Amino acid sequence: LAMGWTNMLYYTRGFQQMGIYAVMIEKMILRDLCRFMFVYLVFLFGFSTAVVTLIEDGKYNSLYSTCLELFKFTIGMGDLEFTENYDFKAVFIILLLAYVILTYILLLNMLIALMGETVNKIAQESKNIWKLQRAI
Amino acid sequence: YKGQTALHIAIERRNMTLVTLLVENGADVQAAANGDFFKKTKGRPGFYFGELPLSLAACTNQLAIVKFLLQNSWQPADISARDSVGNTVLHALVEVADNTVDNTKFVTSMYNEILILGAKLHPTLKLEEITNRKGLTPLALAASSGKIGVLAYILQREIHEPECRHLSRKFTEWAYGPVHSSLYDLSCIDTCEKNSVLEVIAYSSSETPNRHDMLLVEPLNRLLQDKWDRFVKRIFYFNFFVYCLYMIIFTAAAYYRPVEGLPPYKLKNTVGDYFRVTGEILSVSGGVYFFFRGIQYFLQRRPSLKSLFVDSYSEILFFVQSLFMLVSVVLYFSQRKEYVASMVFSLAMGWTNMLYYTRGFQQMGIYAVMIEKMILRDLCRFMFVYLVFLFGFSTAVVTLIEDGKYNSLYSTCLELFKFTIGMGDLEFTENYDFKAVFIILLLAYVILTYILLLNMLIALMGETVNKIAQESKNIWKLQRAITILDTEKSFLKCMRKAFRSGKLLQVGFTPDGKDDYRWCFRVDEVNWTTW
Amino acid sequence: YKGQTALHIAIERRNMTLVTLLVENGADVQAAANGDFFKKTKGRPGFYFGELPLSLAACTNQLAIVKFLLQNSW
Repeated sequence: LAMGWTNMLYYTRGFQQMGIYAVMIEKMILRDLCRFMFVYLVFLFGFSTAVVTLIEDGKYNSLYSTCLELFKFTIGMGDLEFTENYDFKAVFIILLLAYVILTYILLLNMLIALMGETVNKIAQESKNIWKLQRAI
Repeated sequence: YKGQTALHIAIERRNMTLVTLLVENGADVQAAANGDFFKKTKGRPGFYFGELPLSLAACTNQLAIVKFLLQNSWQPADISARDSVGNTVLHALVEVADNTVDNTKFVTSMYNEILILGAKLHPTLKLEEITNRKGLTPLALAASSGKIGVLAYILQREIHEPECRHLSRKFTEWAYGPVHSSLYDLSCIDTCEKNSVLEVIAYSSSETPNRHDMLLVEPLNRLLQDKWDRFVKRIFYFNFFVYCLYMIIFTAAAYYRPVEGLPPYKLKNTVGDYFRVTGEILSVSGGVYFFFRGIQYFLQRRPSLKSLFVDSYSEILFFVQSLFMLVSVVLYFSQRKEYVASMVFSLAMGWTNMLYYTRGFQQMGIYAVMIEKMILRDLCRFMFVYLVFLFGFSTAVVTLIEDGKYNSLYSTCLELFKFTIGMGDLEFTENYDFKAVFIILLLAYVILTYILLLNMLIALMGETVNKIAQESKNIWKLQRAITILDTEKSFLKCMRKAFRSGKLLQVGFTPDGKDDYRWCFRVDEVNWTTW
Repeated sequence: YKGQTALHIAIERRNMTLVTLLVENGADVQAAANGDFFKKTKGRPGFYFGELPLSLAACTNQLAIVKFLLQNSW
């Protein structure tokens, strides 16, 4: 059901503006989202493993839970205090702050800038791709 | 000034009559002006030219005067002369160039003319292997000094001159119509065992004006790509896989660390415990390996203690990971719990060091270079300003708060920081008086940091992206070149195998009856225009 | 290479005299150079032109030579 609903974009061809917009979306998902996802996933897995290792025992003593909790930061929902079951609170807070600075502050903003450049660069190519799609 | 002799002044004055009038009656022509005004240094800015009358005439672009050499009523003007630093005329020419347009143009033209005349007068002499006190050939000096224009000139030299064309460096083999194949000499570029253009450029200090743009010259780029595709691609992929496997084992070992207290911990006779301990051993061994590798790099390269913390971030990061691992082991055997903290620090650093291998894939390598530049410039500036703002307003707020949980600098600073990540509260406490002041302070802080500075950070990064495309690509190319050079010097699987290029007899005959082989390198080219 | 005939070389050399000297006395003009150097593929980069003397002259942009077609002693 979800795949079918999201496949409604296919028909956006046949309307020049929305067709070009859909082509923009393709190109973005192909290049920028891919690169950012690779780097960000490496970062997230690394820091998540470190954090779970630090945690002594409790609800968040599993890789899945800690990974989800670290990911919650990316969507503006981080906690910075989601657990206390550990020692050496300084290390925990240092790790969380480093992860925040590296991913949220830097990489997301970089994603916005790279997309902006991409938009600035692929106007004519997007229009031509839309024309080819309509021809097909 | 110490050698402003009559002929010196005449040449500096650029007159064709006084020079000749001195030439007659045998004016001395081997005087060296070692005056402090004639040396190289910023103090009392003078004009270094080579210290010899021939060199001076050359630096002044006096071709007309030149060709006075090897005449009568005259004294020797050996092209193989040497000053107090051993520089020849060619060395002076490379020194004077400043990578401008006209300067390049003239300097290359002269350099040529002197080459041809020297070949004519003494065909049995070999200029370009002459070396100075530093032992650097003029090509080597240019490579190590930042003069891109001359590098491009020499490396693409052509002299279609019937009797002494052998000095040329670029050759054309066959033209079966519109497509023809050319040869580029490799001698003293990839393998010299004393000084090679590639090794010099790669390991050149950070102060070189054009270290990045040097590799864009034709021959160098083709050679690096060729070596890559030949063997470095596979060697690098193998190294990447090994590092990934080591990281996986380290993570697995750390994850299952026992929780009993006061290490070291007794080894129960079990399969799982056995796997944990062997994984530990593997991880510690990898840490030792990286530590020794970093030590070897530090001793072999011998950084000048300034570029040490300014270049080679990757070496520093790997060495720091090794240090954390080793300290973790030391504590683990010292009966302390902090080995866990050291272990997690090392684990996170190692995982985030996986970006290093993103070189070897053009797109991701350029992306990593973008990330570097951003962290270096934009993140730094924003962090400084934002930290000043945050500390100021945090101190003000904590002062305002009367007493309670948030009556400490750390807690209030954390609470104010929570705003930056879209988690602010605006009501996290009420223990105070004068709520208007509190809300005013919080609103001012929000407006100044969240609304303004973050958005400004996005805009500045956008500008940076728009500005550093080509530089990022060039930096990635340099990184890959350094990787190729290390790998080749590593003897990991080479052992002088994995050869470099093909050999040919290109001249047919040198000026002497003997022939020669010049270790050439082929690159086919096709052109329609210019039949 | 398999068909580097005299006229082939002359055309590749782009001279108006050798071509005519071969044209007289009826030089053959339907030779196909199926040499591996004259085929299409990356290995041993050569120059594919069509494999025929007319095609070769065309790929070389020799209009002057062209229009030699449909003449005598030919």
